[PDB]
Amino acid sequence: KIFIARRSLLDELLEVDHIRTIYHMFIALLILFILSTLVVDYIDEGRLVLEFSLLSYAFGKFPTVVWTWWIMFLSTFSVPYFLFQHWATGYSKSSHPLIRSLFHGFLFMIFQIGVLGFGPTYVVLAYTLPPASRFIIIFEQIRFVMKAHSFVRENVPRVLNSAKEKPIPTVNQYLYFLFAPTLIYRDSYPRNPTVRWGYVAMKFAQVFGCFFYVYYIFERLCAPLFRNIKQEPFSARVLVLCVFNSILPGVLILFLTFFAFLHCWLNAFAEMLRFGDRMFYKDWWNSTSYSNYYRTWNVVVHDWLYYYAYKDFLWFFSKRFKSAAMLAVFAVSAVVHEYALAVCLSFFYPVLFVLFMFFGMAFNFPIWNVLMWTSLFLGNGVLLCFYSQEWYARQHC
Amino acid sequence: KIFIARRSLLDELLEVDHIRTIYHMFIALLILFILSTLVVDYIDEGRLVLEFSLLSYAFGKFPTVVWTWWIMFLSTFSVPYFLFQHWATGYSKSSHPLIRSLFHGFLFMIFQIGVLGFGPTYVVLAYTLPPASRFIIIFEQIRFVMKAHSFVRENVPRVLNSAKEKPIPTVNQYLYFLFAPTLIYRDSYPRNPTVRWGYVAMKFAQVFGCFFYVYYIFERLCAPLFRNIKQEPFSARVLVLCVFNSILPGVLILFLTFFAFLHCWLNAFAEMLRFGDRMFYKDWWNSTSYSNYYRTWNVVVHDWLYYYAYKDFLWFFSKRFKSAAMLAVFAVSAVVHEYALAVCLSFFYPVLFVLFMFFGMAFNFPIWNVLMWTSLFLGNGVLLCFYSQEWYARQHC
Ligand SMILES: CC(C)CCC[C@@H](C)[C@H]1CC[C@H]2[C@@H]3CC=C4C[C@@H](O)CC[C@]4(C)[C@H]3CC[C@]12C
Ligand SMILES: CC(C)CCC[C@@H](C)[C@H]1CC[C@H]2[C@@H]3CC=C4C[C@@H](O)CC[C@]4(C)[C@H]3CC[C@]12C
Repeated sequence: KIFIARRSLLDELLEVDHIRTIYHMFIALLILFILSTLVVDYIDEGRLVLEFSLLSYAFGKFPTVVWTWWIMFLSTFSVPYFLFQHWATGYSKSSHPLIRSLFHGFLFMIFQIGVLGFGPTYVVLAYTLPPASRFIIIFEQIRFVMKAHSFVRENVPRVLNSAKEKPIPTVNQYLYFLFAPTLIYRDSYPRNPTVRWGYVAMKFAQVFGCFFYVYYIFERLCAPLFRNIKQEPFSARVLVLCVFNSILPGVLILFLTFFAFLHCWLNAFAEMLRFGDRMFYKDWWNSTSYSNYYRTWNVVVHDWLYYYAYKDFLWFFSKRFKSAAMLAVFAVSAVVHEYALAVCLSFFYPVLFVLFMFFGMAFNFPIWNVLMWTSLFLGNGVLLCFYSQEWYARQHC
Repeated sequence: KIFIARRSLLDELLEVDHIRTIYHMFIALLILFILSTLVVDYIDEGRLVLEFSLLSYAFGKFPTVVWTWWIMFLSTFSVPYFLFQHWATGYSKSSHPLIRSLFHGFLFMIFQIGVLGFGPTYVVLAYTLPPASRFIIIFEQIRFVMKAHSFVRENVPRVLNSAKEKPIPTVNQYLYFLFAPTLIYRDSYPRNPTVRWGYVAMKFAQVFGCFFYVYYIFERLCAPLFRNIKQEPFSARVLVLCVFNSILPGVLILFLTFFAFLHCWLNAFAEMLRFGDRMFYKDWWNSTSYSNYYRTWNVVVHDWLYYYAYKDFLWFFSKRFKSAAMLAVFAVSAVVHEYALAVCLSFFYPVLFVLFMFFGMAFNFPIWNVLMWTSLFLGNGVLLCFYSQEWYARQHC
């Protein structure tokens, strides 16, 4: 993939004053959120505003988290790099490389499935991190395993081709790359001129605001709907009204966390690292088809999945139909998302998996844009509703 | 005022696909509304979907309404026109016109305050129209009295100047004008080429959809929040949570009824009447100042108010400061809106009046755009909350 230096689409679309007043509408809704919250706290407690309880809960064992992420960063920075450095020369010199290459590949596969497959899982399941603090490092586990597989899969064909012709990376560029936003070792060879401290300052400020806005969304919209509403009727009417009323919190979480994470989080970590030289999403809100919607949401994970998984999984399978391969990579993406949600939530019941399959096989056989939006609203509503329902159901009993 | 033939701003802004997908997002939310409504009705009644109860309630005495509007149309079409026709020639010929002009002006003032000031009020308060059916014809009363005053105030200076120089309208152009969307007798002298039947068809279809969308908004968002939630705590927490949770129904009603009424209602009655040769709103969502917001929302009523009331009420008062005149015309607009809401709701407690004065005198002494949006959200929330609270409180006891 070619990395052309165009910015994020929202960063150039947000200067139009209608979208600018959409943004101001959101932050004025945030002002009303904090005002209602402070007023309710001041009328309930009488005084002592600004408690920040649930962020002290969900970010509890933060020293453990930073130590785990530090040893994880050191592991993913040293062990794959040193393993590949040790493998390259021996592959060049040894008499039989067909066995040694398989042996070091087995070493790397027992690392990325042993170290990055148990360590971030064992720390979580043993030291029992709170859900957000376990989610952050299982997301770091996913990011690290994907990035290490990308590193090795871009370096092994390079060494093999240069040895059939008869190119090891440097420590500095890998050290920088595992901090870069992208997920392909092609890397940030196109870079930016200067770190604009005010620009990254306002981007991190927007990250701050969007995170606290998610906090208040869970405080005012997902606390009344989902905290111990258990005068159990087991009614399908109550369930359909939950999946209806939890569309606004669901779709606000969707909009604002897409914005927050992609746009401002990794644009801050783009212009702080001088690699804002790629787009991270096209307009997914404008998709004539659902297959057209797949290619243009979270295009980093899509780039990784499509390129590596799809290309290798069809070139090695040699299937007659590529639609089967597309469904296979969508199934592996569904199981990856389900595993992430299962380890950060500690839950079965993958409504994401069966809902994904249903909305995929139901669209297979501008009115379709309206159907995409109603499917997206109903699916986001049912996803947030059922996952929050399970989470507050085990927290109930 | 000059009427230049530019279209509505939203009709040319809605072709951008981000705003187009905002529109499709709204109509997909409408699809989800009708789906949830039909599913709830089918799980509650077992069968027999598509009842349309509250539209049979609020549009109850529709034959009475159409007869009242027919006699109102005939009155406003004949009596002011014939009165002015009888006055013009006698003003031209009589020896003393200073007494006869005052006499016929008294006739017109006892018509527009006697006929259009009691008839639409007496029919409502005697035959007891349902709230929507009384609202439609008190809005027609306001529209007719404003339009008749505009007609007479554009014709009396014309006749006076032509008689000091020593121009009666035609029946056809007045007959057409009291159907036109605008509220100034300057009229639709600039007109449109052709009635596009498909265009007015889709505009009336959008009127249909927006009205039923308002219906469902009251069915799913203003029915749970406001129908007999009377386990009275009299709590300020419950009141602040009502004024918070009733922002989404309030602001959706605001957006969609602005859209519906102005844009599609009077654009259908523009292109059906071949006078779509004026704008009816600029971007009010983009207002650096609140005084800047006053000039650009519902610019028809603003044109009437500002031009006639402001100009005449300052030229006859000869005040030293025009800010006092602006506050006076804002006070008369506030009392007009309060009277409209009081006759269509049958209620005192003008939270609109005191809230208008508070938000006016609190802004008098892009962050201000955020303050405008938070003020607009909180004010729309408190307005809908308190008016619906009173309406369902007298319906309670
Ligand atoms: C059939 C029914 C449901 C369709 C209703 C469409 C209405 C609600 C949509 C269509 C066009 C939309 C407007 C288009 C432009 C803007 C400017 C933007 O800066 C703020 C939102 C705002 C003001 C939109 C508000 C909602 C809107 C009026
Ligand atoms: C500090 C926090 C509260 C600011 C949050 C801003 C977020 C929620 C705003 C700012 C920019 C906005 C996006 C800008 C562009 C579009 C395209 C439009 O067709 C649909 C809405 C959508 C997708 C907006 C969704 C909401 C959005 C992402």
